Amino acid sequence: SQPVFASPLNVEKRRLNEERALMQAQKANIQLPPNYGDMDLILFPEGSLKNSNNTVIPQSHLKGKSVALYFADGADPKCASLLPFLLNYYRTMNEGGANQKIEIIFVSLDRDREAFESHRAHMPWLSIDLENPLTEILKRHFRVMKEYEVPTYGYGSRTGVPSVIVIGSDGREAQFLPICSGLEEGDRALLRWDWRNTKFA
Amino acid sequence: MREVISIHVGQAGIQIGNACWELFCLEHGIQPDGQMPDAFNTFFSETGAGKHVPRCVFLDLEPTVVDEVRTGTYRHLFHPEQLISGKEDAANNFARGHYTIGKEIVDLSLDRIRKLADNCTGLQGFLMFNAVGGGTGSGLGCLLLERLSVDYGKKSKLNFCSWPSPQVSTAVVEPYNSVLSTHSLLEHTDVAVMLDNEAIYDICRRNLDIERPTYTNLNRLIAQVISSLTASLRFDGALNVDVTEFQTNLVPYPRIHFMLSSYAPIISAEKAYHEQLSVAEITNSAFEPASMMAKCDPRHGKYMACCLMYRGDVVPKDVNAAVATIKTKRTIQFVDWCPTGFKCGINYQPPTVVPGGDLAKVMRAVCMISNSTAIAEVFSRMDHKFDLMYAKRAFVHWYVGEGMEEGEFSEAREDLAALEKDYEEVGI
Amino acid sequence: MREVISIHVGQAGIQIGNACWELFCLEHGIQPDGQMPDAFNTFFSETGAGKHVPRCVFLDLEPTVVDEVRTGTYRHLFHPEQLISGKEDAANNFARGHYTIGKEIVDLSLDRIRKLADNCTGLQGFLMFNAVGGGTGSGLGCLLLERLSVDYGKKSKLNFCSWPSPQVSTAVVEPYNSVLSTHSLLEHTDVAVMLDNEAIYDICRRNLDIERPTYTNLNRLIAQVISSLTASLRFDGALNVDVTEFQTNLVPYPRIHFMLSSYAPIISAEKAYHEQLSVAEITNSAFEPASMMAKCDPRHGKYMACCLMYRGDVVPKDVNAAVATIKTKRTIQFVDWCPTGFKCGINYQPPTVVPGGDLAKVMRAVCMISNSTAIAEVFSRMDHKFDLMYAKRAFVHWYVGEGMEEGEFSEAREDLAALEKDYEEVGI
Amino acid sequence: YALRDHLDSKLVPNQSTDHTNVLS
Amino acid sequence: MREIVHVQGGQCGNQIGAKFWEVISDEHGIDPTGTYCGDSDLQLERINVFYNEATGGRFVPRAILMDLEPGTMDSVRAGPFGQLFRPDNFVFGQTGAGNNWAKGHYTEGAELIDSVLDVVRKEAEGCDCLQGFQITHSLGGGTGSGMGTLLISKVREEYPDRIMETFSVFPSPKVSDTVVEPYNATLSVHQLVENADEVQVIDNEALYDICFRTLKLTTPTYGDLNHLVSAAMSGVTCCLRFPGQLNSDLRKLAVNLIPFPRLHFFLIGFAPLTSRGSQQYRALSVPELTQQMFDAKNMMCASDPRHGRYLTASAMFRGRMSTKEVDEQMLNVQNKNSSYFVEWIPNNMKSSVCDIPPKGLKMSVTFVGNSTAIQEMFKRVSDQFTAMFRRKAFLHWYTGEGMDEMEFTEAESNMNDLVSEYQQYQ
Amino acid sequence: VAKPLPPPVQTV
Amino acid sequence: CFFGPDVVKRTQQGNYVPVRPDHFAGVSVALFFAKAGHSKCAQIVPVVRQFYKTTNFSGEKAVIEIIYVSLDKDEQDFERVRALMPWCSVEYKSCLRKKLIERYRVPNTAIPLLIVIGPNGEEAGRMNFQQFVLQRWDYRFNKWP
Ligand SMILES: Nc1nc2c(ncn2[C@@H]2O[C@H](COP(=O)(O)OP(=O)(O)OP(=O)(O)O)[C@@H](O)[C@H]2O)c(=O)[nH]1
Ligand SMILES: Nc1nc2c(ncn2[C@@H]2O[C@H](COP(=O)(O)OP(=O)(O)OP(=O)(O)O)[C@@H](O)[C@H]2O)c(=O)[nH]1
Ligand SMILES: Nc1nc2c(ncn2[C@@H]2O[C@H](COP(=O)(O)OP(=O)(O)O)[C@@H](O)[C@H]2O)c(=O)[nH]1
Ligand SMILES: [Mg+2]
Ligand SMILES: [Mg+2]
Repeated sequence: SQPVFASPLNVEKRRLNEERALMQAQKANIQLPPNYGDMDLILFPEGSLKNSNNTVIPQSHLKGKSVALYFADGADPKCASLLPFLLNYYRTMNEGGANQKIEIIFVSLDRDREAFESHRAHMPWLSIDLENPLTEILKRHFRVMKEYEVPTYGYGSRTGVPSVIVIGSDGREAQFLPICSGLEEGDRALLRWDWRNTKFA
Repeated sequence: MREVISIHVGQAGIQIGNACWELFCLEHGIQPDGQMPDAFNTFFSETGAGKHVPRCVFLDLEPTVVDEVRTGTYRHLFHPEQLISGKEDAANNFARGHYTIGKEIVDLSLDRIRKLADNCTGLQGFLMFNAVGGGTGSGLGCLLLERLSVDYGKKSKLNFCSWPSPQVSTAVVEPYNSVLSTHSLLEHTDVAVMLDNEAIYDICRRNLDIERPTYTNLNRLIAQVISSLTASLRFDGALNVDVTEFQTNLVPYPRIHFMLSSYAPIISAEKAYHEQLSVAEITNSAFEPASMMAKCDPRHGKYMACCLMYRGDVVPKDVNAAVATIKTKRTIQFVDWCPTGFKCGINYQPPTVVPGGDLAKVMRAVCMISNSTAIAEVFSRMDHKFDLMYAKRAFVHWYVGEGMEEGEFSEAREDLAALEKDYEEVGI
Repeated sequence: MREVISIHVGQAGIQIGNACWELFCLEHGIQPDGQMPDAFNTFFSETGAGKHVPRCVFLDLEPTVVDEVRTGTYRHLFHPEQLISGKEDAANNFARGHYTIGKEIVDLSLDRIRKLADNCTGLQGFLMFNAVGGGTGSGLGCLLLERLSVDYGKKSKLNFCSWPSPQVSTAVVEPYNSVLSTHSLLEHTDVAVMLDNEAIYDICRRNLDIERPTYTNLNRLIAQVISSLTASLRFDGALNVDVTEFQTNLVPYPRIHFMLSSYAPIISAEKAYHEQLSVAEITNSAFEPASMMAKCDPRHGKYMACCLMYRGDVVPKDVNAAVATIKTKRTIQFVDWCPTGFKCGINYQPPTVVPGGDLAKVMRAVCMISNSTAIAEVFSRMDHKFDLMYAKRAFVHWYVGEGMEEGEFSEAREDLAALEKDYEEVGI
Repeated sequence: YALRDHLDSKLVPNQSTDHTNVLS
Repeated sequence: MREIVHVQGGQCGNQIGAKFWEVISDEHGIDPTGTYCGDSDLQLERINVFYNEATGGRFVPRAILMDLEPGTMDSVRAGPFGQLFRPDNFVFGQTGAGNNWAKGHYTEGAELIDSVLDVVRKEAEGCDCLQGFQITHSLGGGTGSGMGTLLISKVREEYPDRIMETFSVFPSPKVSDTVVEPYNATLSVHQLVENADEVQVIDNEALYDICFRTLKLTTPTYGDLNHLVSAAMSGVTCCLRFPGQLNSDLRKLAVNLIPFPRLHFFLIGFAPLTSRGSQQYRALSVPELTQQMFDAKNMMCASDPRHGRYLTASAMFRGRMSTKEVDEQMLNVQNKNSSYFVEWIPNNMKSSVCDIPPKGLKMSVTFVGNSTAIQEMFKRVSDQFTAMFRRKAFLHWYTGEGMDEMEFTEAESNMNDLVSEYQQYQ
Repeated sequence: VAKPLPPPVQTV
Repeated sequence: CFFGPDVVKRTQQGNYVPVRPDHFAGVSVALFFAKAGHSKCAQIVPVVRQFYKTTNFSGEKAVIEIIYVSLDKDEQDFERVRALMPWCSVEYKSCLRKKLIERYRVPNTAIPLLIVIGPNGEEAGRMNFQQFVLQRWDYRFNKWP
């Protein structure tokens, strides 16, 4: 149910693990349909997150890190103003201390492939390659739509480009960082991060 | 069994109760419909097979904020005949909320709360949430209080009203409604907290940053205050102070019950975590003149009675030391005939934090209610702005043209004048 | 194997038993086709290979509602000549129901009553369902009840009449139909119950939020009342009442057998599960004049004897506390010669909820059938309609043409008149 | 939750269980 | 709940209102064929404020159309968003109001009155309630000024508790057509003070001045005239149609904007009104909406509020903005230039916040302010009335159709009481 | 029309 | 096996999936008959949609489920309204939809309509919309085994 039902991630999650639940029940009293605590999912696939030098890493590498997706566009002036401040925040948070606290997962709303790497090369944190379905699955799941071209299921869109947004463990939503929202603090709600409260596990 | 009835009225009543009841849902551990996936029995009533329907009787005269509760995510939470929406608004007018669009909706509000009072074993308090500068929050606030006092007279009642503010208004007929709501605040109610709207704008400015907070953030800080206030009834604890103990210790004399409020762990996560939250500094911020939500600086007032409701892992050893340095502070002066009055209570259950909100996870808390005589000036700035328009009878043709008689203005004016001399004589 | 035979007469009777046998089939797990996937031997009879034909008879002079069952989903449930259809109607005429046409269908009717009583092994009574506002419920029911009292004199004759409304009419000649029918159900029935239509409209509106009820909405509430009457005759449990003690414990004098009715867990899924339902408040709602299934406001007059039949999870301790709170309040004023007038039945089976209709799984239930001296107002709105009609001798030319010489209008008027003074001296 | 009435003293009270250099 | 019924009157009233039912139908998402395509519940939760239901799911506007001349009835029906209207709401004559005020109020418009009150009655009586009646008309003409206010008087008799929201087009100061502008104007504002409520002000030279400077239309149209008024329609009736944080129905506007009963003349205005050249360069925030909406180059009345003083003002914010960010902007604009706010009413402004923005824009505000400066307009109506009446001009129509020169001179005498009353309240 | 039969009440 | 093959479609973006056979355990099922381009369907769909989300994803167990059956005349129109309805639907080319309509007596103004159904497959509650009425049906009615 978190954050919204109308989302490919949530519907495939409930389909897969609920099929798993009645596979277990056919093999063997369990409650139907299963509970929110019962449904569990691996969120990103094996070929999802790539660092600089383009080495793909598994999901378990994000253990113990406050992780946030970042929906961004190369040609967008909000993203152009946002990117140096977010680089400085990533700088300071990951360099001051003995641990790497924050980690950022990038999703692009760019026009095409060349724009995707021209925006990607400026950035050091992990990302999803645009060609796989995971980019559109994530932006449809979290409702980050630049301009309404794909019909929604009744939810008014929260935020378009840009959006840094912290992610929980099981695909849930912890909180939204208010850069372009009803609160509207671009470049200074980036410090509203809760890096030891929100932890990926 | 202990229990309490919430009697929200007005769009301020609905919206403050919206933040106050989502907090009670997450605190007790009930999901938005009815279930846990024995402290619930003071704000909810058991259905016998699941559902925890609340004890709220949410009232308004229009279907624009009631219907968004009716179609929101809490649709199967409230009993639908407790959400009572009228047909036409009072429109910032005390005369329509008391006479015109009147008795046809307050008689249906009464048998719902009669059934609530019957389906509860030993009743303790009546929490009223309203805005007194408006329409239904003042007029239906007064009709439903005159009727509540004459049949339910033995039990107490707590009017947490949104008192009109000096500078920020969002209304211009605002000085009439609250002067005429003084009857529902002076001789027909028990303890009452004057919570303002830009006093709470400042406490989230200084401490939470928040460049532009809406009403949703404001109703959640009021929800924190109300939560910790009736927290002692809900959970266990050390030495407790309950609703009947509020009036026996805060109220000195029968008419003085106009009160301030100051929660003070209102800290965001970035500010708080570079900071220790021990009970010494949270009670200096509790007595700090800007952290109180009314704008009346108590340094030019005089405290008469202070009840402090601490929450979290507050041992009684350090709260006696924390109030001890409050003695030594000269800027917090007290009245001479109440030397000993500090009534403190400690809950164990640390404050639950609303997800996606603005309070950080804090292990300690304190909410202070005070009887400072500075509250007289909260009535005097409204006395000035009532006299300015009434001097040439402005706006009163639509105060007498629908059932109210002229001359109720003048005796309500005399009630504020007698109130100001009442707070003058109680000090000296 | 205790059991009853239900005789449905008139168009109201066909549709009442239409939803009533829907409820009885759904209660005992019987398909519309008559099969199964000792309680069933009260309303259904085994016919070999797992077949349960009902124990009713449908009777009407017009062949437009009974053959309308012959081509329905329950067409292969009832016996083919159990559904007896006339050829010409009575057309709102007591004279055409009782004197002309008439007897041609009656001698075939008791051919099926006698044949149905052959399989009876301890028959306990008859349940007539008819309208006294029409012609084939009034005239045919008068000659039917008189002839059954000749054949089976000692058997119970539970008589469920839909008496005409004070305002709702659907005709104009119902003052003639029911008053001429009064001489039938006043000395040929054993317990008559009045089921006024507009009162059942108001319970479907005030409680169910259904502001547009149709006839099958009313008929399901009638089926829910009758199912609770005969619940003790099929399902076992706590302190029981049967039909034989139902007459003796509610009928003080043989001349007085008119009765009221109210079933009051009556609520749809909007409010049912949010509201806490228990024996204290469902009994208090049953005695409430707004839940009463006739326009027979019981503040008038005295009560005489009330039967409270509860089906579901009721223990015998809290039924006695519920009855005790009825004694204490002053609005329910009893008669001086019946101190201990209260007969309680408690079953174990909860109310069988019909799909589609606006009923919930209320685990408890109440089924009031209460006698009162307020029944005189049901017949005192009747007599001024009869007097204004018969003052100048109008609409009687239809009656006198088809039998019915002049004078049955006058003796029926003084018979119902003496019924009013009968209720007057029984009071004080 | 009895976390005010912590037993910090045994039956007999005996209060419960819980830089310098070298100039040799 | 909250039924508002449009009572469209005059030539100008029917194209002002045809664009009203073009922007309200766009905001609630209705095709001209009568179906819905918006896929949202919040769109379809206050349809009954302006749309009665009809069989087969088709909505109809609660809109009585009214003229004496069927040419502009044909234009409304033929145009887009025009075949949604009920055909017996088309109550029209065949003679034509020839810009004569007597011709609407005391002759032929008055025999069509019994037909137009019939269709007003049928769409008002059968309901649960109605908040008020909406009326657009064309003071200075024949129809909207003429029998148009006769329908105002008779509705005032039938329902003397409901609010009369009247969007009236006063005559232009600079230049206009229709030589008998002064004769229609004063005689109509005779009865718009006592069988009346909020009488808000709209002017043609005024609205022209927005679409030359504020919007830079090189070739403006009368459709652009009706569209700016139609944007102000949605702003003034927004909390009756969409939820907010501080809801304010249309009667709540009146109670905190009228100090004395005849003081009911309101400047209307819309913001943001940005040109295409400046579309992407400017920003959209509450300080910019406030600076634009108090800007006298934006007001839809040609009266300049700096030559006066705001008695009381009100605002209709609509968007995802902060209720805080509104209310120190109201405080700041009250404190900088306090010379244009009265001293005898403290804190001269109401603010309302609707959660739901207008169609398109992220945020928008509508200004309804009772400035006393409107006597620039009223003395302009007076001083041209004195010129024509003192030398008995054009009166052989106004007295030959069934009046006398008593009604003219006491319409003038009522009129001078109005300019006097605003004067000491300043 | 034909209706779903209720589930059987298991003995308690 | 009642429905039988893949014909019961579960929504999914990127690829198209059938909902599994015994998904319907412990849930209450309503057939939603609609047709695109109908004026009434245009408001019945969002109300039952908001009700669908609000009722179904408050409780941790899924409580309601809606099966969409359509009287469309165009497969592309059916696709663009199936992409607008968030609940389970049925295939356009499948004849199970024709069987359901012909069984349940849906005319080709009674549209749109609800029929909540029981575990075996018969009618348990009929709900039209021809004119606050949607709250009448309860999710705890058709508890399925
Ligand atoms: N604390 C708080 N105060 C509010 C809120 N909303 C409005 N108010 C205050 O309420 C005052 C006006 O009363 P309203 O609540 O808006 O209206 P009402 O009480 O329902 O009475 P009506 O005029 O009949 O609608 C405003 O001046 C605001 O200061 C809110 O969400 N929280
Ligand atoms: N409660 C209830 N009353 C009904 C129903 N059908 C008919 N009635 C009552 O019947 C009256 C109409 O006369 P009928 O009973 O139909 O006439 P009849 O007894 O069949 O005799 P005929 O006139 O020959 O058809 C109305 O006043 C209703 O009160 C029903 O289904 N339920
Ligand atoms: N904005 C606008 N103004 C108009 C329209 N038609 C007329 N007017 C103005 O209204 C004034 C008088 O209107 P007129 O047509 O003569 O009277 P009517 O037939 O009753 O409306 C004139 O000064 C016109 O400038 C219109 O369609 N739109
Ligand atoms: Mg209100
Ligand atoms: Mg008959």
